[PDB]
Amino acid sequence: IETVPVKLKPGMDGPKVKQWPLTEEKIKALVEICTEMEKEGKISKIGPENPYNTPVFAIKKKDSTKWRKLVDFRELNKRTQDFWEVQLGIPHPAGLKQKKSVTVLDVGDAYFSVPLDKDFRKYTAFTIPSINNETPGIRYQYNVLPQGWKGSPAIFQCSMTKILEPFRKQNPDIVIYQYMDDLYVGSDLEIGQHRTKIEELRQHLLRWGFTEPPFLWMGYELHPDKWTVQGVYYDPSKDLIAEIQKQGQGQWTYQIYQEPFKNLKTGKYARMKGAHTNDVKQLTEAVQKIATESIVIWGKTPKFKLPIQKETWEAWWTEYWQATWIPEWEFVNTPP
Amino acid sequence: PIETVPVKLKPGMDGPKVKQWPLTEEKIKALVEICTEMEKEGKISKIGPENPYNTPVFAIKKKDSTKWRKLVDFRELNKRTQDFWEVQLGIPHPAGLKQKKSVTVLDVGDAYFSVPLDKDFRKYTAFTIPSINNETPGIRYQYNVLPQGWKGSPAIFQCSMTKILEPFRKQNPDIVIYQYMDDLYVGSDLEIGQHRTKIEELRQHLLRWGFTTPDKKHQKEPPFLWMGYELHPDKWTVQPTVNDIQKLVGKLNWASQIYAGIKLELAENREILKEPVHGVYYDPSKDLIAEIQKQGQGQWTYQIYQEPFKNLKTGKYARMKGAHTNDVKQLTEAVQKIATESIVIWGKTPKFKLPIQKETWEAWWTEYWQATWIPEWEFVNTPPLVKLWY
Ligand SMILES: N#CCCc1ccc2c(S(=O)(=O)n3nc(Nc4ccc(C#N)c(Cl)c4)nc3N)cccc2c1
Repeated sequence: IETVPVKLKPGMDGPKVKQWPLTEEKIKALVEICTEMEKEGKISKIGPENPYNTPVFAIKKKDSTKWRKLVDFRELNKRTQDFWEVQLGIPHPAGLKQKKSVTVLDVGDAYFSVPLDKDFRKYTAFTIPSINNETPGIRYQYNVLPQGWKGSPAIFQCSMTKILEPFRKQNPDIVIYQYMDDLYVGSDLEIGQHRTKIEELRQHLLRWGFTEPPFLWMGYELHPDKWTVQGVYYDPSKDLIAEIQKQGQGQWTYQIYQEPFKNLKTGKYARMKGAHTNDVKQLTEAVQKIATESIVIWGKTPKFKLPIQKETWEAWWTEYWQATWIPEWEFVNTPP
Repeated sequence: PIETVPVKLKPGMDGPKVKQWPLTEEKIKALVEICTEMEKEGKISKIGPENPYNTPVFAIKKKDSTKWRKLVDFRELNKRTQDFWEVQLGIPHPAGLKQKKSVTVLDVGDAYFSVPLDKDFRKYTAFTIPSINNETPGIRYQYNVLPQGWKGSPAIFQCSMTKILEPFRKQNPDIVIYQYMDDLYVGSDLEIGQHRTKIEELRQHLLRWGFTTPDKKHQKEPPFLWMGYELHPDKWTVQPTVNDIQKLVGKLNWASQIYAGIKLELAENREILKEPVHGVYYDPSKDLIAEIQKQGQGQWTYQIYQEPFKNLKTGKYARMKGAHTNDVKQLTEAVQKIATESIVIWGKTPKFKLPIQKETWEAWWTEYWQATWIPEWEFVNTPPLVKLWY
């Protein structure tokens, strides 16, 4: 089909970001993923004429036989066009918080199906590094709608609505929200009925897609009503901040708010598994939970204030990350 | 033979038509001869009056040689060509990574002139050489290959190198290839005969892709002395007012890598330099072990080794200039710094042997307000106690 025209913010050049070093196994997994993608024709190599760069690294979802590639399109997301207020997409439903059950699903392959504009493909280049600075890394660029980029849901809106009409027409109370790859299905019924409906939607999507991934079928459940209820108001224009702090015996306390000294949300978290001995693992799990909670409650993933050293966090945040996207974080080095 | 890389100029910008002025007669004759030889070799081509672009050209007398080299001022064009892919890469670690039994070197000097240039960008390389006394118009030429001194020649050459050598590395993952200056260094673990056949195969491959490597064996000695590091197939060694202090500090810092013991401190430096040392290379099968020593007054010395008495590396860590710094905090900064360095150099973070009690770190985490990364470690009885007291 004909491609969709996209542009940039006028007066803004493409993204160029340094790529941090990675371990051996992560590089092997990234090479395997990228070779498979290039075999499928969704990723193409580029020469040196493209001066734009973007980090890439491998994460591991629960029960993964192979790692999953993840790209840090934060710089591009900041620097790409104002394509999501005129083409806003769909306003976030306000029903997500009151229901008892909400299940996440992955729809990244549908994004990978549809092609991207040609004159933008230069800006989505990434580089897989090499160990010991032995050779320059391997450079790649996307030929279809990429993951973790907010332009993909905005472009896919039409096809997503075309396939989501029957299910929504079945019963108006069960709602569906989209955020990047995440697809949230919200219901206030029993667990068995919710799971059956979720499976029904899963093979609904499979039947629509002519092209059964174990990673696609995996999802987790969240219970908003289990949370404390105790914000007075919320301003969509302003960007919100969430601060993390460490409490003794592996505890963590997080505060979400747009303005200081007025807590929109407060929470505590802890998990005494025994693999918690790594502080970075507990911090990563806490930050993912907080960001998912805000995404269910509000439209966008927030800004974060991390109580950790810059280099330690930078080195040891990748392997414990499990989400499909990356928020924006800032480091704090002054005790309270 | 290789496919050309498309390249354009910065938008809103036009080709160089900068004026040039007449030169000497012998220099112009040398330039004419060089241009004729390039035209015979195909590196240059003739262009008619339809191209108005012009760039300066001048000859530089080669040191102790009759011939003069042609150099073209590309300072004006370097602002016309688009940005290229620049990589901020640090110098590779002093050969700590891996080992190869046999090593050969080859020459790739002519390769810089064997890479074809884009068709759209050729007409911008126009330079004129006026005739003597300028009674008639001079000779105008443009390059069909990569020109020396151009902004984008190194990046294009590097990409071409990588794309040429990707299949050869694919077929032989054991053999390592690097390019230092005009010398291509190849290292292999195989036997002499197998390595020779592989080198001849590589030479034929590079000839097929057009890059030139001489048949004659290079005269480079086994000690390569690259980047101040004397390199040997089995070991490696370091190089044997207001400004004088910085020079001495710099020369002392470099000697601390393999000549362990670098700290009236001139006498100890002279004494430790008199003792020859060596360093073995990393082995992937065996795991890495890093050991820490508390030298005192905010100084630590770390040794990375596979097996005892065979150090892979040695280094020193110094505390950051602040009001107060706790001993365990310096220890943790040191260990995480060594872990990051090992990740960069080898790719796997190493296990540590520290002279600290296990409960000390647990108490530290219970008391610390930040989040720190702690690997599994084995305590080793060493005279330094570093108990941290209270
Ligand atoms: N001039 C000059 C030096 C040429 C050189 C070669 C390789 C390099 C690599 S490397 O990746 O190719 N490499 N190196 C070794 N160690 C090793 C062992 C024995 C010998 C001998 N004789 C040598 Cl020269 C090197 N092991 C791996 N894998 C990386 C980075 C930088 C390099 C510079």
